[PDB]
Amino acid sequence: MKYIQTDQILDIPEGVTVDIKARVVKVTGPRGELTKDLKHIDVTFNKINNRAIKITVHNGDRKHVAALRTVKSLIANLITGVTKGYKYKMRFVYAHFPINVNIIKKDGQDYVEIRNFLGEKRVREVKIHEGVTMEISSTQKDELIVSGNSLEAVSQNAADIQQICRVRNKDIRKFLDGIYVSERGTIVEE
Amino acid sequence: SSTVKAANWRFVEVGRVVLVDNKELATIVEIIDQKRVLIDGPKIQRQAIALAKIVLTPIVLPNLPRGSRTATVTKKWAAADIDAKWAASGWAKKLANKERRSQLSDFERFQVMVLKKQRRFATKKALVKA
Amino acid sequence: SSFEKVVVIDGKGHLLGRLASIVSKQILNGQKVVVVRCEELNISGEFFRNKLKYHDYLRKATRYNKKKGPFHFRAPSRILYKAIRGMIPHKTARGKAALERLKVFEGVPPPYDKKKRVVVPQALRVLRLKPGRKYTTVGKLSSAVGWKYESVVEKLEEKRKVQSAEYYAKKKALTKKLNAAKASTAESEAAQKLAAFGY
Amino acid sequence: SHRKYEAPRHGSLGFLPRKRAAKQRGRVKSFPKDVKSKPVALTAFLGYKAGMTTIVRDLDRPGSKMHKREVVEAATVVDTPPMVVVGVVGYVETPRGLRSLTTVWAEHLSEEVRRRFYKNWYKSKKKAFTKYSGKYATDAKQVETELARIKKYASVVRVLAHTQIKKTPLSQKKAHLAEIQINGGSVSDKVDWAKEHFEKEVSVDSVFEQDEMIDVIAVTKGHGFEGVTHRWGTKKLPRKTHRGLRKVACIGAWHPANVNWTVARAGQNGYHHRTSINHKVYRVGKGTDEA
Amino acid sequence: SRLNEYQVIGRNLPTESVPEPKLFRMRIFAPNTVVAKSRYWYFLQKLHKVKKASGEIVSVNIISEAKPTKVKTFGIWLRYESRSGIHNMYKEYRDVTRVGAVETMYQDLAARHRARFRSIHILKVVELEKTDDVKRQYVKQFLTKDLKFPLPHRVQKSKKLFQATAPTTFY
Amino acid sequence: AESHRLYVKGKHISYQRSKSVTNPNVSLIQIEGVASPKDAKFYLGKRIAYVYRAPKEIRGSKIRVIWGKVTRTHGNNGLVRANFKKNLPPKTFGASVRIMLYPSNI
RNA sequence: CGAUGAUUUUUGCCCUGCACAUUUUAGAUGGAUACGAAUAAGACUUUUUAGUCGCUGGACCAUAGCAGGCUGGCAACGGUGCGCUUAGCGGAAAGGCUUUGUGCGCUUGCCGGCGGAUAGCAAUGUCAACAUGCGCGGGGAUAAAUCCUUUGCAUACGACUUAG
RNA sequence: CAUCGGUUUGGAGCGGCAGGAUAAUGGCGGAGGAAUGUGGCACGGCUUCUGCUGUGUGUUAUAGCCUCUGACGAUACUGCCA
Ligand SMILES: [Mg+2]
Ligand SMILES: [Mg+2]
Ligand SMILES: [Mg+2]
Ligand SMILES: [Mg+2]
Ligand SMILES: [Mg+2]
Ligand SMILES: [Mg+2]
Ligand SMILES: [Mg+2]
Ligand SMILES: [Mg+2]
Ligand SMILES: [Mg+2]
Repeated sequence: MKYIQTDQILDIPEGVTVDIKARVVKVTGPRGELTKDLKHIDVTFNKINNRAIKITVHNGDRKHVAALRTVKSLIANLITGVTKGYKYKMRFVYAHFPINVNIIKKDGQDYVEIRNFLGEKRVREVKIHEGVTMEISSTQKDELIVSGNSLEAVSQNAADIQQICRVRNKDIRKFLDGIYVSERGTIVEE
Repeated sequence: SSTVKAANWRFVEVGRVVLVDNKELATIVEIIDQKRVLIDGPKIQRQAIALAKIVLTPIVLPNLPRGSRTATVTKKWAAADIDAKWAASGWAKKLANKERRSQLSDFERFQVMVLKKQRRFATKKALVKA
Repeated sequence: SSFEKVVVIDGKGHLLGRLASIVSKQILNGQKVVVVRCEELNISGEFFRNKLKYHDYLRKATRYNKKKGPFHFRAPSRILYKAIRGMIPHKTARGKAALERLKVFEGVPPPYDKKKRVVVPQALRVLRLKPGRKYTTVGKLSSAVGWKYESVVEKLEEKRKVQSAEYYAKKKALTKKLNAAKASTAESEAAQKLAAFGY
Repeated sequence: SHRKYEAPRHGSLGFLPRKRAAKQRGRVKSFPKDVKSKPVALTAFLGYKAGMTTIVRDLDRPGSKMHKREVVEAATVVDTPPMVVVGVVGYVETPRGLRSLTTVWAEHLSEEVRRRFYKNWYKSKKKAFTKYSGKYATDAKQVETELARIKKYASVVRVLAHTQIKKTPLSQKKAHLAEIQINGGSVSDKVDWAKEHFEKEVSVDSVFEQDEMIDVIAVTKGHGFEGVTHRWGTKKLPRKTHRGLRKVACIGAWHPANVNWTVARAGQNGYHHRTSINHKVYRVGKGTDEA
Repeated sequence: SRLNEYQVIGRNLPTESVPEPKLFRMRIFAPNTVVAKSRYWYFLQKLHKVKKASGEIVSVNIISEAKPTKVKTFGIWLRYESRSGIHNMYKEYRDVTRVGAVETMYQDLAARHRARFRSIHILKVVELEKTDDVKRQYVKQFLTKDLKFPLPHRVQKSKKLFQATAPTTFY
Repeated sequence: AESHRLYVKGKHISYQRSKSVTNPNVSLIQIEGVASPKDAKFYLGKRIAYVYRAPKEIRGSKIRVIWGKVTRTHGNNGLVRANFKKNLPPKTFGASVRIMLYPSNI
């Protein structure tokens, strides 16, 4: 239909300074800085004031309009990543074989080392992404805490850990073992 | 602060001065579609034209109501003095200089070359000591 | 529209077939053409689609003897060359001469690194494709199908751009000094007359 | 129609054409990839195949039925006197592949390597490398200039070394000269190493250690023209077949109306270039050792 | 096509029984008067026991636009044939002439429904006086107050094959 | 004084032809700087010279000329049709011709 | 396609400064006039708020003088050609891009004096870069391969590995 | 090269005449009306009210528009020019 104009309004909290130049967003907050390139989308930005930014698509068709609120949401996730952080909690689910999860360091790199998953002799290693912190929860038994400023990196590490512990050649309705994301929140509770 | 770099586009709006045929000025009085507008001007015929056939200029005729008739457009054009504003820009000046160059004769081109030689002599003399 | 001795085209951002057709008509009409930076050429369509097309091309080989079949060249310049040669009557002597009028390169090797590169607006990707469409860079398509010298070209292209930037900074400085000298000789008798002539 | 029964193809299509090697000296197609952090060292050596022998060895392979038990194994002896370094070549990375930039030679080359450059040595004035030997006149700045060019532009440095074939029992007097790539260290380190080793001998114990796995580049044994039965291992035809049986019965279907490149045909067998990998070094012997 | 709006008036041929038959008028959008009179007889034989042989064309006149430089919104009622059946539809167009909206309609049903000129009946063309008469959002979006929009990514046409400067798309 | 040219540069592009049949009696000429039939109509009737070199000297000169004239425009992009006294040989496709400024009508 | 060794004691070969004459041309006829990157973006000034530039190269450089002759003056101490000469950078196919001093010219930056006719009213009206040969001049260097015999790491014959 | 005759392709060609709704428009005048409501007025969010702006009201005010119409004056288009 070629909608003449579609708009979205970013909301910038008090301590945050968004910074956009040629579709390269640099969001700065108390918790650090996050950057994102949006050069694959045709959008324009207008600073209404220090607390609002207009995101506009001119003469966009259905899909190009659809790509507008996703731009808004990505920048909003950047904003809330540098002011509240992100925290994904993973629970260790096993029927018989305890899952032995350690945070090891080999070759100067951090790894999450899963052992004894379903009794297997194989040792699973998941590389920890830059800017992402892993921790074995003390307050909860069999819990892994994935935290960081970037929601994408945090959720992708959580997904890596969950996906590497898939059950093969069994009825997965019966063999429910694995490591699953149980809580998706923020570092700073609200 | 936020420091957001904004686009400096020219907008299709009532009051935009446009070039038609790279010669004559006109103003947008009402928008028909994404592709078509209604243009009017003192020295042009009021017509429906496609935005591809015209070029938006950086000049806006302020406070022109939508759908204004020829008399209103002419009166407001004379008041805002759009012709003088256009003629003072580098765009119109380059167009005028192109026309003036296109009207030179062979003798005038010879004179241009001679004067260019003199000016180049002076320019090199100034340049070598500075 | 002028007849040039050599037209050196900077191939960056050009659509493969449109540039190929324009260059074909240029070299058929007796014009010498050099295309540099063939690794920066573009094909419309996503990378996977063009890679599938190149794999369809690779399927084709002479059954009874693979050495007789089509010779699938992997370099970006040779991909452009195949596109151009398909648009030339290359099996005549005239087509052979026209093809002798053409040169294609990856990067910008000497002596063209210190010459003028032009663009062809009728074949430029940024001016031709609808702003949302997906495209391929021929340099990435070439590496995915066997071209071995991608990283060599980019190392040599960064060295060339560092040298070309020193050129421009020097050239810009002398342009600034000459402009200051032309400002001094303004409002002179020769300058005032030249302003009335349009110069 | 399809084959009545399935069978694998006879022979490998990855070793075509089954033609004679262009040279008798096997050439290193690929050298080990260079790691800068390692010390400067050679990556290859030239030797002469002496013969085969037998050893006895205690096997150390836990879980094997021969573990801690003696095995009798075939072994090959390669006569390897030290090679002499006589030159150095610089290679430049280009969008068309490696390109040799400059070759710098040593001042003095022995007669056995200067015979390499002659087809009729006995009828010659033996003028090879005499003007080049004059290039070293009292300052040798031409040589230093070429070496500096190699240091400035080369990314791959290879040394030129020849065998001392006079120390072998062979009656051939031509040495074998080959390029051996230098790995380890910077390009400047490689060039300095090559220069300081000009006219020096390099031994095998500086290239290969015991228990190493090494590759062997050689041209195999020539057998001349051979029929399909032994060239490709095809099945012999029945005893009662007219005009002979050491053939391939069907060399093709009607279409394609050509003989395909994948059909076994009679031709030259052996004398091929081969690269054979993973040969364990049981012994790096010393010529001075009487045991 | 390139069309004109015609007033075509015709009647049955007078008989001694009926010496003044009724005059029927139609508004026809045709490229010329030969097709205008052809389309007239096409629709009368869809509506009345008349033929070109038993009838008479009385008048053919061009109907010019009343305000050809006033921007309007038109509603067009259509009856078109698809590959499978016959459908009624209603669409809206923005233009300054009544004829130019019908020309856009013919391009539009060619593009969106593969409906050829022969497959289309124009039931009615109405200028929508009130902004509340506008039902379709693709023309209602141009009736908002203080409408502005840029034209991003301008492509400039060059007279020459080769250009010595980098291309740009500002505007 | 570095330039002495009094003709416009041209190129012999083609014969008059359909897809498969060519007509050597008509040549297609591209005049340099001409991009429209309006521009090309300045050159109608002008004389064209194809200047070439030959092995044998004639009166001490190895330079021979085939003369022609512009007859009409061709297409929409400023090519013209030319008529030479002897047909231009097909080997000259892409060779440069000289578009003379006479017969002058300025 | 590259690197490298040696290149005929023959009046043969190489390099080089000319001079002349020739063969050829897929086609000279002022100049292939060098950032990079983005394109829902670039670049100036203040201030990051805002204003300005583009909207094509119909540009830029060069362009006057018997295809450009012979002479004089003024103003400047510049521009340009050639020859030596200084230093630096360039290996992707660098073979080019700068640069120092010096000498000889020209200079249309400005103003002078003399010459061109008859090619007849047009006739490409002949003006270029590449190559080769030939005369001189100046330097420079002073081989191999094949056949043949031999070998057997090779082999139908050629070819191959050796030795002489 | 000139002029002529035959054929033919053109020009950013120029002028005169006719027709139509004796074009429709537009401009000028009169009458009526409305909103995507100008000024004003009344409430507001950010503005030292710095095209400030939003929502209501109503009908030209400190912008205008639509419809009908009265007397003129053109142009487009299509034809004709021996
Ligand atoms: Mg399963
Ligand atoms: Mg099971
Ligand atoms: Mg391969
Ligand atoms: Mg046998
Ligand atoms: Mg039998
Ligand atoms: Mg068989
Ligand atoms: Mg006539
Ligand atoms: Mg009226
Ligand atoms: Mg007419």
